Amino acid sequence: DGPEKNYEKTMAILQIEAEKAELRLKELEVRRLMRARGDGPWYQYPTIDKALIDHSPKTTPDN
Amino acid sequence: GWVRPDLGELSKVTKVKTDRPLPENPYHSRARPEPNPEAEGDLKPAKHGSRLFFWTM
Repeated sequence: DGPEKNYEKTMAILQIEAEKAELRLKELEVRRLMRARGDGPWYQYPTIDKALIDHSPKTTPDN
Repeated sequence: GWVRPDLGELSKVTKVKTDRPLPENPYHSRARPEPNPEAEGDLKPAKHGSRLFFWTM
């Protein structure tokens, strides 16, 4: 085929490879922030579910 | 005039018409922490796939 096709195909290849490199670096950064701060969907470690608390009147009033 | 309560009457849960206001924060609770933001939006396929090393899907 003509040189144009290899040229354009190289361009498309390079575009998606560069976007993948950028996405990989951004993923690493998002991972670091999420693991350090715990305000993202990731690294959500379990805490006790508050629906397990019984709020019924106890035998003594101060509880 | 004092009639003696029957079996079970003294164990009833009754109601009292009090004038005292209902306590607002009997537990003296702190403000609860703000929750992590929820997930919104529709799922789109992974951009260029897994992007694991040399894999293209």
